[PDB]
Amino acid sequence: SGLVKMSHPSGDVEACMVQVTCGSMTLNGLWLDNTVWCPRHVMCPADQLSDPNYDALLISMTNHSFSVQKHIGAPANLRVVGHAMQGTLLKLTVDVANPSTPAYTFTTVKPGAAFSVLACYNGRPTGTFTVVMRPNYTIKGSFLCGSCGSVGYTKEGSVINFCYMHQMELANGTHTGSAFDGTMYGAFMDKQVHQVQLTDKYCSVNVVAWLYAAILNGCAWFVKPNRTSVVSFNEWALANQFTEFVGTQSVDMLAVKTGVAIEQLLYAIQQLYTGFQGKQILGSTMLEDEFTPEDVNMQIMGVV
Amino acid sequence: SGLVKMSHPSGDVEACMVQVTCGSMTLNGLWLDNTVWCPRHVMCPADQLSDPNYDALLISMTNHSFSVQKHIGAPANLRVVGHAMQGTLLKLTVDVANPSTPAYTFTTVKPGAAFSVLACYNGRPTGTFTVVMRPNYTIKGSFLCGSCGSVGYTKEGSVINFCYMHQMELANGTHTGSAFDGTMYGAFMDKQVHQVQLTDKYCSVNVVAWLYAAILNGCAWFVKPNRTSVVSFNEWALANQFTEFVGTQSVDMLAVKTGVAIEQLLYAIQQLYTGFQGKQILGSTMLEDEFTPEDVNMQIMGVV
Ligand SMILES: *C(=N)[C@H](C[C@@H]1CCNC1=O)NC(=O)[C@@H]1C[C@@H](C(F)(F)F)CN1C(=O)[C@@H](NC(=O)OC)C(C)(C)C
Ligand SMILES: *C(=N)[C@H](C[C@@H]1CCNC1=O)NC(=O)[C@@H]1C[C@@H](C(F)(F)F)CN1C(=O)[C@@H](NC(=O)OC)C(C)(C)C
Repeated sequence: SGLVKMSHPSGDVEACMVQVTCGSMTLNGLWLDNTVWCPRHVMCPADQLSDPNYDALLISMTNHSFSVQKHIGAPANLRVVGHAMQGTLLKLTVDVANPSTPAYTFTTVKPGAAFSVLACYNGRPTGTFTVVMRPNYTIKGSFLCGSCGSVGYTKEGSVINFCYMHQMELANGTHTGSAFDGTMYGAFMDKQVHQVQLTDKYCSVNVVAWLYAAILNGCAWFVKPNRTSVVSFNEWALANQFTEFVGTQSVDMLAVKTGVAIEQLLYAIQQLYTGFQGKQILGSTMLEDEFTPEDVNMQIMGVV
Repeated sequence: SGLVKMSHPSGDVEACMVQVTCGSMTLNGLWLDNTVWCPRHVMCPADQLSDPNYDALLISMTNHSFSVQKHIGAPANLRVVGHAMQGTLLKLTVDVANPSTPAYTFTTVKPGAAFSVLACYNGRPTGTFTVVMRPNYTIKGSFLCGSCGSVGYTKEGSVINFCYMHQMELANGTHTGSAFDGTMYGAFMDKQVHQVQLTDKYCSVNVVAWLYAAILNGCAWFVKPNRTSVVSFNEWALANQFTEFVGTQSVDMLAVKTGVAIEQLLYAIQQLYTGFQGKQILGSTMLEDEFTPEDVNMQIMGVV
C-alpha cells in the first residue's frame, strides 16, 4: 500500500540521450535508430532569440554545423549525415543506429495525463520526476539552463511512448515543450517574448482517482450518500476552475472495488474545494490532481 | 526554476537488480561485485513468519537452496558459492562479479534525509520515487507483495551510496527496511507481528528549506521581521510534533542567497503550523517537509 509520485525506471531512456551542439549553443537530444531529435533553437544565436527566422537559420547550416556526442554508457561521436526541421524540432540523421533503441512510439498527451521526465544537462541525465500536463498546456517541472532536449515519456509494457521534449520556461516553475511531431504544447512560440498562459485548473478526474486512493487506504470521512451528476458537476466545474469530468474504464474499476459511486465523489469535491477545515486526506489539506486513475490502479492494486 | 519531487536516474542501479528465490519464496536482491544482498526472510516459510528462527533457518540451507537470476539487461543465472547472514540481510557470494558494478558506498540515513527508491518485482524494476526517512524511522512508500529487496540510495557524483533495502509494511502506506549493515531502520523485527511505531513529526529543517524555495520562486508573504531563536523554537517543536532544528551549511547558503534569516522562518512556522488561512505556498496549504536543503540548493541554484 501507499500512494506516491512515481516515475518509470529511466535506464532505457538514459541510453538514448546525447549532447547536441550548434556553434555556441548546446542542449540535449534523443537518439533513436539513425535519428537524433533536438529543439530547433539550438541553431539560434542568443542575440536573435527574441525574433528568430528558423527557416533562414536552417538553410545557413550544413550537416557539419551540428556535433552530436554521447557521454554516458557507450561513448561515441556520431556523424551527422542529414538535417531537417519538423515544427519546433530538428531531425538529424546520423551515420550509426543506436544499438540500444527501445521499442517506442510517439504520442501527444492530453491535459490530466501524467508522464515521466528525464532531466539532462550536457547529454548527462541528472534527475527524473513525473508531471501532469496541465489544463493550460504547461507542465510544472524543475528545469535550469541547458535542460532543453530533456524528454518525457510513458510506458506500455516494454514500449516507450515519447511525448515531450523540453523547450522553454514561461514563468516561475512553469514549462512547456514539443511533441515529436514538432508541435509545441499550448502552441507557444520558441521565441524569447512573453506569452500569456491560460489560467490553470484542477484536473477533476485525477481528483476523483485520488479520493478513491484515499478510500483504499482507509480514509473515507468525505464520503456521504449525497450525489452530484456528471452533467451538473460539469456546469459547476466551469464556474469554479475545475476541468469537466470524463469517466473512463479505469475510474469505473475504482468505483467497483470501493463500492463508492463517482457521483458521490463529485459531490465531495464541491464541499472540499473551499478547504477541508482542519481535516486531512492522505496527508494533504487540499485536493490533489497529480495522480491519474491509471496510476492509482497500478500502485494500489497492481492492475494495468 | 521550479521545485518538484525528484529522484536520481535509476539506470546504474537497474543494472544491479536480480531475483532471489529460496524455495517457495521470491524477492529482489542487489548484485555488487561477487555479492548479492537480499532480505533474510526469503528463507522463511509463510507459516513461520510470525515466529521465525533465522539462525535455524540459515543452518538448514546450502548454497544450492538459493537461485539468483538476472532478467533485465544482460541476462544470467548466477551460481551461489557462499551464504551468510548479517542482521536482517543475507549476503550470498556468487561465482561471477557484476561487470556493471558502480562506484558505491554503504551509508545509514537519518530522519529528514531523502533518498531515491527503485521499486522492483521479480528482479524487474517497475518504478522510482523519492522518500524522506521519517522521524519515527519509517518511510512513506508505495510497495506491494514481492517488492522486498528494492533498494534506496543517494548519489554523490558518480558514487552511489546505498542506504535502504525494503523489508516490510508496518501500516497503510508505512514502510521500513534495512541498512546494508543489516540493521532495520527503527529497530523493527522482520517477524509478522504488529509493532507499534512512534508518532510522525514534521522535519523542521526541511520545512525551512521549502520556505526558502518559496522565496526563491517569488513567494514571501509569510516573511516578517519577527524572529524566533533556534533554542526557543526547539522547545516549542517538542511540544507541537516538530523535530528540533539543526542548522547546516546548506541552509546557510539559502539564508545568504535570499537575505532572510533562519530565525524569521522559524517564527513563520509557528504561525503557519495551524493553517495558512486560505493562502498558499508553492501551491500547498500545509507545510511541506519532503524537500531537503540540499535538494533545494540543487534544483533551484544548480549548486551541490
Ligand atoms: C533550454 N535549455 C532552456 C530551458 C529554460 C531555461 C530556464 N529554465 C528552462 O526551462 N530553454 C530556453 O532557454 C528557451 C530558448 C529560447 C526560446 F524559447 F527559443 F526563445 C528562450 N527560452 C526560454 O525558456 C525563455 N522563456 C520565454 O521566453 O518564455 C516566453 C527564458 C526562460 C526567458 C530564457
Ligand atoms: C516483501 N516483499 C514484503 C513487502 C510488503 C508487502 C505488502 N506491502 C510491503 O511493503 N515484505 C513482507 O511481506 C514482510 C515479510 C514478513 C516479515 F516481515 F518478515 F515478517 C511479513 N512482512 C510484512 O511486511 C508484514 N508487515 C508486518 O508484519 O508489520 C509488523 C505484512 C505487510 C502484514 C505482510
